[PDB]
Amino acid sequence: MWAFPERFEGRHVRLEPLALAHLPAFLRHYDPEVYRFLSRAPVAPTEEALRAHLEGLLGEPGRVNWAILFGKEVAGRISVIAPEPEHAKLELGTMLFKPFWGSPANKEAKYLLLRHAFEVLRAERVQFKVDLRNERSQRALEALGAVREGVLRKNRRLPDGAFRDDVVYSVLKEEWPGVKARLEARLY
Amino acid sequence: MWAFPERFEGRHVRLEPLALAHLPAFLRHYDPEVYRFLSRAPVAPTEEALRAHLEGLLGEPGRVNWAILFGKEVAGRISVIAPEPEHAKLELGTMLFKPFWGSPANKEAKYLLLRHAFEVLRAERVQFKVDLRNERSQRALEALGAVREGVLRKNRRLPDGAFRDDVVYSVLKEEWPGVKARLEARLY
Repeated sequence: MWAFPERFEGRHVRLEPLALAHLPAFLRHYDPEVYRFLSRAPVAPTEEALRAHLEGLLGEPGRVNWAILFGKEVAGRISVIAPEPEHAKLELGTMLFKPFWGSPANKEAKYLLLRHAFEVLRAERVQFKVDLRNERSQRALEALGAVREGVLRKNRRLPDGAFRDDVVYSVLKEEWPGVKARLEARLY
Repeated sequence: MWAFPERFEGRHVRLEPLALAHLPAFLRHYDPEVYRFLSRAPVAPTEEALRAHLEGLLGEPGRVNWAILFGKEVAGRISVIAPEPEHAKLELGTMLFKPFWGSPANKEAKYLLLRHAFEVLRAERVQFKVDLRNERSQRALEALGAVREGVLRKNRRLPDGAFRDDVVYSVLKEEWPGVKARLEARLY
């Protein structure tokens, strides 16, 4: 099993261990539109539900959550999914509030981990899964350098009961020099 | 709940719990061209290597194996991988000895589990992961009814360090009626 840093630093945002202390943020920054294109959505528009949300995220083995901090506020959060050492691969899922879409808070969130994955963890693959209904993340990831392999029809189930069409993305190791390159010039 | 019978009677082949006693068959038709583009492949043409191979299949987390009996003799084997009743989906891995390629055995072998999944298990998804290099199996799933969703670049690492490009195929619950008619045609 690999080791993931607790806190990160950049020029726009800084990551840190996602704890229940950031609960108040998710409370005020609540919107049924932000939690409708994710594999895991809250139970109800209440503190009790949102509280159990973070508890579950920090519950599933292998996943390490982080709180995206765009300065003094909380843009959102990001974590790693299905960390597979033997296969030298992993997954990354970003989630930023509506009032934070378009800001580099999402660009660095990935950049920070992508750098720790390939350069440090010596990863060979980093896939991303976004709902086919959410063109937002799609436009972003595709404008990030990731390759849109395809879409897994009804790959997973939605918190509401329906089925989700996960669009699989990915960034090979030899593709890092490019992605990182464009980002350093896209952010810095 | 989800369950997999031990017997599957067919007009061509019959499936049964893949036991270790079915070893004399694999060692009888061991061909490098078979276990070439497969995640599961012995280390050498010996009864000792195959022994650690069979046990590996029957000892995989929630994986059921079956022996494709074609004409009072083993023609190959089929199994269900990643049985995830949660999202109502599952994978199907198949393989047959070279001296058997061209027989309805392979087609019917899947047909039995395909219907038992959609009709019985009321499944919603059934994906098939084949090697990008293994073009033979690819064209085989084309006539079956599987849809080409995409190819996972270096999804998994082979026991030799070589990365494999697993191609993703699948059949929706609404596509069964069509696929079933595609099999019963050549099979019957």
